[PDB]
This record gives sequence, structure tokens and C-alpha cells, in this order.
Amino acid sequence: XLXLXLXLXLXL
Repeated sequence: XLXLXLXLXLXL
């Protein structure tokens, strides 16, 4: 939910 899946992976 922060970085991971909120930028990195999901988001990207």
C-alpha cells in the first residue's frame, strides 16, 4: 500500500 502497489507494481 506504500511504494509496493502504490507506485511499484500497482500504480506503475
